[PDB]
Amino acid sequence: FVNQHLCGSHLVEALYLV
Amino acid sequence: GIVEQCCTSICSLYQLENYC
Amino acid sequence: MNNPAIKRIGNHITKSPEDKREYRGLELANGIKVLLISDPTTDKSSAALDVHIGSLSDPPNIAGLSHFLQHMLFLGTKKYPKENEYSQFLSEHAGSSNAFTSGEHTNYYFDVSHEHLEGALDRFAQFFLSPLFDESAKDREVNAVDSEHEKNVMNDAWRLFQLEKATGNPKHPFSKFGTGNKYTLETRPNQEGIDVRQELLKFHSAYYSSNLMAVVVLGRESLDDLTNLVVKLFSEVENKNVPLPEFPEHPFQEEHLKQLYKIVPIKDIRNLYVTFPIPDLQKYYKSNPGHYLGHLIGHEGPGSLLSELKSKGWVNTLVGGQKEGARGFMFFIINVDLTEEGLLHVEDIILHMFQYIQKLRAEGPQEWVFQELKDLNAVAFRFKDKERPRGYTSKIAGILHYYPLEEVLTAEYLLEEFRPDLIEMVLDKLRPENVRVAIVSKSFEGKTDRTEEWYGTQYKQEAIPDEVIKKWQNADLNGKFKLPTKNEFIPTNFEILPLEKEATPYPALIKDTAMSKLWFKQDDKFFLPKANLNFEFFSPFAYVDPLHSNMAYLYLELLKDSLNEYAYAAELAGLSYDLQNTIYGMYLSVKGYNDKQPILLKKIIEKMATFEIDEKRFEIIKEAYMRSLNNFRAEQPHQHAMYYLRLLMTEVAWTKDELKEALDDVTLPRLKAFIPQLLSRLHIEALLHGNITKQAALGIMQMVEDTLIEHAHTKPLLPSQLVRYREVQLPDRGWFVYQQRNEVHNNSGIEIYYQTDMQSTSENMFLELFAQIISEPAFNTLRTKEQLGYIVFSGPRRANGIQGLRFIIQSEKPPHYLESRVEAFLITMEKSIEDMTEEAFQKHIQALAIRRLDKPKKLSAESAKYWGEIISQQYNFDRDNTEVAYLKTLTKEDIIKFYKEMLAVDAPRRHKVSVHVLAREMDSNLSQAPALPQPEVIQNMTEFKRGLPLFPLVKPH
Repeated sequence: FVNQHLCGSHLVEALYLV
Repeated sequence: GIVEQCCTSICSLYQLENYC
Repeated sequence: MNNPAIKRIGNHITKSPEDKREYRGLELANGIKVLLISDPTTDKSSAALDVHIGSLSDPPNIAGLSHFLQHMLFLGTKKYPKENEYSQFLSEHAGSSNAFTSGEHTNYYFDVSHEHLEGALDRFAQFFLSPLFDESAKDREVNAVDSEHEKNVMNDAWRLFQLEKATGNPKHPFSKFGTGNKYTLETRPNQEGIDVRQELLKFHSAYYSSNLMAVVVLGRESLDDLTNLVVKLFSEVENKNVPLPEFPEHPFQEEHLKQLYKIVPIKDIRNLYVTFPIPDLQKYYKSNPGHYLGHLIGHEGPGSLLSELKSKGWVNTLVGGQKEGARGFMFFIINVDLTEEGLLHVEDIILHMFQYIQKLRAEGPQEWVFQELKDLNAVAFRFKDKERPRGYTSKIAGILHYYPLEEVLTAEYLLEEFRPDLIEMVLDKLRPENVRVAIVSKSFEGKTDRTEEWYGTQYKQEAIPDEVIKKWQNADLNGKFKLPTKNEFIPTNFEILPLEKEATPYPALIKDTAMSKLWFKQDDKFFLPKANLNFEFFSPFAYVDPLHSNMAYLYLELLKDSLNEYAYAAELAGLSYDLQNTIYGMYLSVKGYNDKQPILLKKIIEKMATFEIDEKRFEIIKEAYMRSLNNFRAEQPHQHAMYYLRLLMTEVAWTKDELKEALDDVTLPRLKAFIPQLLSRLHIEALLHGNITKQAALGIMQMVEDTLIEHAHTKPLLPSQLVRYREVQLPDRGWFVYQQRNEVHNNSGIEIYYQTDMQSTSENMFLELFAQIISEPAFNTLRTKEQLGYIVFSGPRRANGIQGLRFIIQSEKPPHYLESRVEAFLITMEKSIEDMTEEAFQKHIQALAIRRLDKPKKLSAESAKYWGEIISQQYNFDRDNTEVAYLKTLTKEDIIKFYKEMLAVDAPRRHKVSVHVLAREMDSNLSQAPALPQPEVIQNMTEFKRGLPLFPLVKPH
């Protein structure tokens, strides 16, 4: 399990997946 | 918007799930 | 008196006076920082351990080693050598566990039933004492890591993440590739004579030193008992005195400043990333100059940067603020999405950013702004929601490395120092001469000349022309930019209303009229000055056809877009809202401090009902929506599989394709006409829950109603028009396959659904017990042993009052192969249920029992439970006691025949549908897989549905 920086419409995009 | 928790810092899967 | 094992016990750990949990900080003799948390109410206990090492310390020749190590710690230790002893123990005792690896941390956490802390914790401690790194575990698990990366390869954020690293100093640890894959972790090391088991052993032994560890443990036990527990299991972790890695040199040096990157995305997105290297501000946490600037540059109120960029029609959204690097370096960012016009005005957008920054220089640092941030953080801390233990321990374990024991609870909230010198110091770094600009757009397709190694990302690099720098260095004051003004939404009434004589433990229906059903509960648990107000608005016109569905959506996007300037203050002030179109109409949730909440709500509904669409805004948002519909093609194969099953199994569902098509007929006239029609007839079902009275709830409800009547002439909908959708009823013994291709990703995904029957007490607990029993085994078989992929999921599927068992997997292997492996698994499970002891069977009952009875730790978790009961229209508020009483009645037998009746390959009532999503490229040892029948291949979704019965809907409680 790795993660990244989740900024703006990227956090939105990630929340879908998760 | 101010950089989010998950933006400013690297979140666990757990922290991400907190929003669902 | 003195304990040899403990270097010191800290003083009182500062906490909210609302926090009834108790706390003890210590440092062990070997250097481990510890927080202990005693909560005699908690249902699950929890621990976490954070090692201050991560991928930035990977060997340069084995990218991903510390991530790989993080996977390997779960697969056996000297003291508990069974590969999955850990995860099975957790499973059987209502727990779960995960871990992550960032550049400087590896963070491991679990929870468990409160009665089995010591057992869980002992198993966990072994991770840090003597992992086996089994040779055969290693060859298998490297596939999990490879698959973890495969999934990310075509994600836009991951590619940008690694691209930034690829374009700074390549000698800097920052440019490492943290994830790893099969190549970096197995192939290339084999080629180079590396024994990876030894490298794992070496890295663990070198870096997993007690001095670099922080542990947190949360349990019912006294603080003394917790103390002895932690001493006992962690004193033996060995201290090797590892110096903490530090990166004082910024990976962006001069050759890396004033650079422009033109990047080709996977999705059709248009974004601009502006970044400045800064020093590490972490040590300034008592002032937080970077948050002050983020608040100001990221503001969305009147006067703000965004607000002008948006008026100019160039950007829709903006985030700004400080972003972490590692110890020694950080970044300050400002990122915006781009309209088409925006894409051609990048240069001016950035001038505006610099003008706004110049304005901050001109007005100088503002104590009043600092006070707001400080007050708001003080209030947020005082009234923080009680966290779920697993997140809480994990979080605190990370931050124990950064703050004195006594401040770990408050360090991130309580501001203390006003620092106009730091604010100016950071402001002096936000200058055109140290700027990096990255533009992401499909327009660069074919115009690029570099390729990032790990992800394949296509891009171009260019010096920003000196003349462009200069133009930016001379940014003048722009009269469109003002500092914000006092935030009037800042709450100040925090009184908790006394619990009413007629208060109830579950929501009560306190109003049942043609227009509205009001469920209400005054909070009798949490006692924070907050509330949740949820509303379903029903209208058939939100989803009658694709066109209407597009309009419902665009309407609400326009409305939020139009409230945004005003709503942003409320959101800073802990008052937020969520508004969206659903297949039934609309959903509105307003949450936060209940002090100013009626003002926001009243503003929303009033704007809803008198809405005027700005035309430029309409065109921009319409174009954005089109792209987001297209961008569905780039989602993951397993998301695709889930999506198609949803379409197949629900009575009415419009496809992304149908929505796309219908989108061109959405005109301004057409939308203006839709809104009054949508609002002309409604039914409202609401849950009002929190620090509110019955009278205030009836008041709020009627206010919403009256506003709608006044401005939109709403009338009630007829009881019969309250359509709920049904689920396709599958025939005894059928198997249907629906097959599709993911065009972007080179993995496949499958979802397999064994539909059982309608939800009811007995049917639910049959399915849930079974899912509980097969749950870690499926993970352990389909992933840990067979390594079919990283994503392997199994569990209950519930929709439209119906249910069944589902499997979701994403793999490199073709779906038809995946099927056969799941089927082979299913047989392993029946045999396993026969073979298990009575007592193993009762542990599973007890573990499901604990999972279902776990009490909500905050308001909105309790609201969500009630809301699920309402939107599903089962209204079973006491379901957990009922279903658990019934669960305890069940025997091996029951589950064996349930399985034999509904699930076995030759079951008389098997009802199976499978969605196969093929990998981009596909053209169309092991337990024994049963022979399967010929599936019926679904050719057309509409036909499939037409040709089957539909289930009833579930009766209300």
